[PDB]
Amino acid sequence: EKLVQPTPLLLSLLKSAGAQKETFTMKEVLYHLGQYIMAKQLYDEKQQHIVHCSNDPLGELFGVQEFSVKEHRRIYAMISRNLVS
Ligand SMILES: CC(C)(C)C[C@@H]1N[C@@H](C(=O)Nc2ccc(C(N)=O)cc2)[C@H](c2cccc(Cl)c2F)[C@]12C(=O)Nc1cc(Cl)ccc12
Repeated sequence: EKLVQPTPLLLSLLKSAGAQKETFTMKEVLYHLGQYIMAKQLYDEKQQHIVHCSNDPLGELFGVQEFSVKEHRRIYAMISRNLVS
């Protein structure tokens, strides 16, 4: 029931992926980032479950060359870096 507010940088990525508003449930943020990841071809299905983002804006906001989509605690933390409230 908590609505979070992406920073301007993260918000721009979400909107490029099709997001329409300025605040979101965490589930919505994860959904739009999933769409962003697929749009930028950072993830290949049925391989190692790795997001490869070293050359993408996402890599900087998160701070990585890659991460596993199974590392959910880490992903929540990397998203949290990019929230206002
Ligand atoms: C990269 C794809 C697959 C397009 C989306 C990812 N699929 C979700 C996922 O967990 N995929 C997955 C795929 C395959 C297997 C397997 N074969 O064992 C296990 C897990 C993952 C996720 C869901 C819910 C909470 C979190 Cl924190 C999360 F990271 C997932 C998601 O739903 N959104 C999201 C956003 C970021 Cl930044 C990063 C990641 C996502």
